[PDB]
Amino acid sequence: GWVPVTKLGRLVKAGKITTIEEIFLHSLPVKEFQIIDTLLPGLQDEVMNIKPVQKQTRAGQRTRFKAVVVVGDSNGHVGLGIKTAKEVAGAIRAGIIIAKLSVIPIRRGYWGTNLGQPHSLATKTTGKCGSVTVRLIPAPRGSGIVASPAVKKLLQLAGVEDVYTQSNGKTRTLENTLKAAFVAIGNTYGFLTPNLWAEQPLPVSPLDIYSDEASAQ
Amino acid sequence: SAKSFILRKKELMKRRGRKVAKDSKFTGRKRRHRF
Amino acid sequence: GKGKPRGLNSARKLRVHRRNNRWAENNYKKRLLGTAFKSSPFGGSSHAKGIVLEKLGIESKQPNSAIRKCVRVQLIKNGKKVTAFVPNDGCLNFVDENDEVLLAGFGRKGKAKGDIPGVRFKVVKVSGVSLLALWKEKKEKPRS
Amino acid sequence: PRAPRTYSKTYSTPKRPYESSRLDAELKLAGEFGLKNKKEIYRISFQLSKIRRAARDLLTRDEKDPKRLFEGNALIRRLVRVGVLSEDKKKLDYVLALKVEDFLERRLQTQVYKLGLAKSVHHARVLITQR
Amino acid sequence: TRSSVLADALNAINNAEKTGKRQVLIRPSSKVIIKFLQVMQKHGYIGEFEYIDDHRSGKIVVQLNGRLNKCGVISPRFNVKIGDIEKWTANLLPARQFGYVILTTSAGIMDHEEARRKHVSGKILGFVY
Amino acid sequence: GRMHSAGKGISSSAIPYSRNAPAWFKLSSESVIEQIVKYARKGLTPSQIGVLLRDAHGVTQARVITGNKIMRILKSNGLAPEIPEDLYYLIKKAVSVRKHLERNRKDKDAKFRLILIESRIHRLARYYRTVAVLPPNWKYESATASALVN
RNA sequence: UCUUGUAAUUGGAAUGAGUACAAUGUAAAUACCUUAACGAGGAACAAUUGGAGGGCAAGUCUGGUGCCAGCAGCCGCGGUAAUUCCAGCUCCAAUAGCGUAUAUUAAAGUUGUUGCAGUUAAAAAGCUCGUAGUUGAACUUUGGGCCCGGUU
RNA sequence: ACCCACUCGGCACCUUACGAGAAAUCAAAGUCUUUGGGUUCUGGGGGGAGUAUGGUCGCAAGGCUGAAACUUAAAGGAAUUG
Repeated sequence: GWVPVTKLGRLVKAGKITTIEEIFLHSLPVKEFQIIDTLLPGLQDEVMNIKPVQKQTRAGQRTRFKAVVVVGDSNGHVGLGIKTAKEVAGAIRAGIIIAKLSVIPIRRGYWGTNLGQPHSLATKTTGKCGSVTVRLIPAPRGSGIVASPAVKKLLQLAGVEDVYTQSNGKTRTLENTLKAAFVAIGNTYGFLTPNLWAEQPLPVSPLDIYSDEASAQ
Repeated sequence: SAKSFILRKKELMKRRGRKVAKDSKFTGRKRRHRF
Repeated sequence: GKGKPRGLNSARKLRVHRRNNRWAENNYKKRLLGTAFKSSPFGGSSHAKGIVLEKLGIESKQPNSAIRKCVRVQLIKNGKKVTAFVPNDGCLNFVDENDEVLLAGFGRKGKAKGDIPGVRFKVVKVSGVSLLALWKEKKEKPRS
Repeated sequence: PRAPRTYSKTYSTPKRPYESSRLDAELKLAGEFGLKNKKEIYRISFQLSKIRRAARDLLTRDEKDPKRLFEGNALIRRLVRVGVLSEDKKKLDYVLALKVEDFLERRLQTQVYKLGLAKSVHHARVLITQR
Repeated sequence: TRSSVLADALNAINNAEKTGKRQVLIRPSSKVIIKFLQVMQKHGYIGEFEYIDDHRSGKIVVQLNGRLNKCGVISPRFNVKIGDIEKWTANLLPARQFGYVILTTSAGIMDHEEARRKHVSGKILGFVY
Repeated sequence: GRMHSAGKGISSSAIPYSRNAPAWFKLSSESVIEQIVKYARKGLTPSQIGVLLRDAHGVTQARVITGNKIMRILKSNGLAPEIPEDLYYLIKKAVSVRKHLERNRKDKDAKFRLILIESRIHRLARYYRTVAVLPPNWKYESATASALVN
């Protein structure tokens, strides 16, 4: 029974938008989570970490639960969710919420020649978070993912098929490696190739033309 | 102090959020006898 | 930048600087000084053989104790005296005085392992038979 | 002083020996094909890695290179004549896409079971061993 | 001092592209800098560059257009045997297709694909992608 | 920056973008040459002749009006000195500061500045004998430098 | 109504480890290849080596021994810096092989040319001059037109 | 002498992160896994140890260069919370 609460919610409620590439094309800021559930189904989830953290007060010791979760349906769309809350169910729920708020698309490609349904990443790419550098290297067909099982699970949820994964730093901290991998896959989407050198039509941000049923009530 | 060490380090992965096998009367013993 | 010379005709300084820095290793200095052939209790050997000089009643604690003893042995080729942790209990009755035991390391590539301070050898064989077979009642220790 | 007889081992144990996914996949393969141990899987993986390395450093070579043409055509001919690679997949990026059970299908044991005559894989192995 | 003017030119271009400028000023100018920028302009990585001629050594003003991730020099100029050219790419390129490593051969200053087509080799000069 | 100090100053002269005949000159091409020869016969150094020409006679620089540099002009008529100008001034400065040091023996700053000046003299003399302007050895020493300078 | 498992249930099949007429083999023999005859019903013709908090795959098992100024009172309970004191059960991995010791290589970017680090974690000479060594601004025929023929 | 504007070369200062870093913080500690402007010096877990010995300088005090045997699973730094 979700109701449209923003301009994009009213845009998706009538079903006039059918692809996420328009959101990711003109750099549309995402405000709510229900838009990606009502627009894309099959978003499978898998909890990565639940830990009890503490905050010390004058008299008490308030224990929070931190939830780290990943989201991705089957192909090139990855979101990471980090949350600290009061209860395990609430922490998991809000982590999935912020995971849907943090969905980033991925551009996959070919390690070799341009034949048969792209499998791997197009560029050598890196990511860093707190003295942990996670590197991603394209690999040939049938190589699979050679990485830590957390990174392997994240990359299998990504939809990529063959990744060579070198890593450096103190890699035992799970959160630093996960965030390094997240900023790495964001980087390899953001990288500029000559294939993006053809002159795009550069549309006129159709939120302008759809503003008369997407405005306030 | 082997059992005490295993019980003390046994609680950390609960704090750090990793699965830990539940304890019983097999913890601080020579599981496999020596030569 | 980055400290080191980088020019194309500058291989000699790289060579000599690498050689001095490699002399500030730990394995390189232990290997090229011939440290194991002159100073190690073994002669750089994987195993060795020795004469049981003494056995001492070394327990972990006082009377409520763990029976984990060691013997003191003198080598055949070097003549140096070392000490060795014997295996699991029940093997102490096998190891008597002057038994010609055969020793190996303990597991830290040349350092002591375990909660016994200063013991890095184990009695692999006694009287030229075994400890595993002798403890499992498979073979028996020959007399004298 | 007789001239030496060259030998070589034909399998390679995995680097990480205790991981659940690889162990269960290996047991899946051994159960479905009826294998004595893991050494058959290791042997197939070893020679498939050899084939894949040859295919990789031929694909790195520039196109119309005579060495690339000769060795690639020989490799594709050999893996079609064995019967692992299909008739419609005679390329190099397609021989990079080969899998272990594709090789394990073409054994005599699996082929004598699949052609009738054996009614099981373990009965097929016992039937073969007994001449 | 300016042991390499090509290094300083490439650093100026790289920082100006990182900041987002449209124009970058390069001083001093050289034959090799002009040829490096000509290879870039032919491949379309930079825009249009024009040579201000004072009597000393000149200046260059480069009209950028984005679409340049990194350009860099390799120093010292190692001699590159032909059969090792691809090895160089695998050490300083993201993929095997896009991006070019630039060589100076006795047939001129050219990217590695043209060097492979002409069957020439020489000294490594730098990379662009 | 500077060779023997920490400074990084850039004060210099900026030659204009022109190599032909300023329009207000319209005087001659050899009268300036005979002025140069007359000034050199008076007993001047090429830089002093240049500063006198540019401050009095409107010669912007002799390299464009005459077609040759001043020291080249003095070489053409046999007015060249024994040792070049900058080496001569460095040697004279070294002699003066060495006399001041031998009069006041406790001045350590003058010792340090002597070491700097002799280092500069040695580097300049090595340059001069490399291109064979000085005699091929010329062996500069402290005492005979006095008899070398005047 | 078609597909799997269990069992102190039952049935016939098949074959080599071996025992060997013979023949091949071999300088002569031993063995391999072939084969007349014999050769499987479970303690037969019986597979071992390591390990089980985490590393790392596999126990919310069982019994016994020794101590307690702790409860009970001769049944026992709990604890036991007994680093488990001793045995058994169950489970996991590799398998005619498996374990241990030493050395070396990889992981190791803890030798770093690729490819380390030097404010505070190891580490910038107290400062300057200076020989070898290492390094060193820009410029000198570019551009245009002519044909022919090579490779897709 | 002062004020206003510009410029060169200084000692510095306040804010910020396009960037960097373990962090404190940094216009350099930036332009570095997307790793190469030139060039010197130095370090490779902690004790033993700036110790022994040799060499050399100094009248001396001492300075410069400077180990190994053995031993250990730590040692250390940056912030938060009381």
